[PDB]
Amino acid sequence: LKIGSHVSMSGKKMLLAASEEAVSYGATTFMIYTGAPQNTRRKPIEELNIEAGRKHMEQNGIEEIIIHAPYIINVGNTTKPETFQLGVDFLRMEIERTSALGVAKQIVLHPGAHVGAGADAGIQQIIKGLNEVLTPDQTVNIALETMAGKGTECGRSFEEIAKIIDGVKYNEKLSVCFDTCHTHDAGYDIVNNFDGVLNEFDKIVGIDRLQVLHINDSKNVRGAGKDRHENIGFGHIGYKALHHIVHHPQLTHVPKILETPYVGEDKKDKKPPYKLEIEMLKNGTFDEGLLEKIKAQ
Ligand SMILES: [Zn+2]
Ligand SMILES: [Zn+2]
Ligand SMILES: [Zn+2]
Repeated sequence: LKIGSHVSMSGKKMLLAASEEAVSYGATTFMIYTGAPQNTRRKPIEELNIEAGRKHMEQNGIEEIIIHAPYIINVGNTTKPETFQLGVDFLRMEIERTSALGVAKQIVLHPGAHVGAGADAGIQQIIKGLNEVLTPDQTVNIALETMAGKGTECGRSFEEIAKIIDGVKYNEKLSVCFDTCHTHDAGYDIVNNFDGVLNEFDKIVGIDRLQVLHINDSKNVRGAGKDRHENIGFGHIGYKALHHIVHHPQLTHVPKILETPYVGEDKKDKKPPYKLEIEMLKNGTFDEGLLEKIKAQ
């Protein structure tokens, strides 16, 4: 059960900090941004303390980790040539960083937002951006994230993902990241028919491309397109369904990353749920009082 969470690189520990945090949640994998998620803005490869972080991951059994590219990257942009160009450039640097970790195979990327050009146009730009980024001999894939359909996001259906993959010439370097919150919010019934939804994914996109799993419950109903994550089992997806995904027989080798919200109503401040959530999902039974246990620790 390859399972972990979003963690942080603090600097100057950087990578060592990510790995300690993950270890402290009892995590077997984890996910990092290379930098702040909301900007671009990055320390050189030399300052990521990779040797030390890799040493601590060996010692505590972590073999693979995930990278998520910052979410301001929009290679779907058609009106500001420099935003498109900025995304190509950064992805090129990001592949270099990630490569420079030894042991991240994947960079999660929000495909893009068409921001008024409509999906077709946005998707053609993403193909174009990707075709400018990718090399046939790069050693890390880009994992296109399943999007919730919020605002003008492209990647909101499997058909949109597949369309992007078919567009790019080095598509062997493309994977996908299946986020449970997003797919639910985008209207797929992963609650009483995840097996069906997986089959569809396999037909449209192909299950071998499903290389990252984001395990989030959701604050909103199916189809809401709101991308508001919730703690495991306390949302609209619920424990049975999330548990089923986590332990799915076809997904044993794929790393599961919780991106669930920290806990602490409402003037504090503000505790990570990952340790307890992970163990609850291992235990196979819903802990009605998990939120109150998360608050003390
Ligand atoms: Zn994401
Ligand atoms: Zn996600
Ligand atoms: Zn989300």
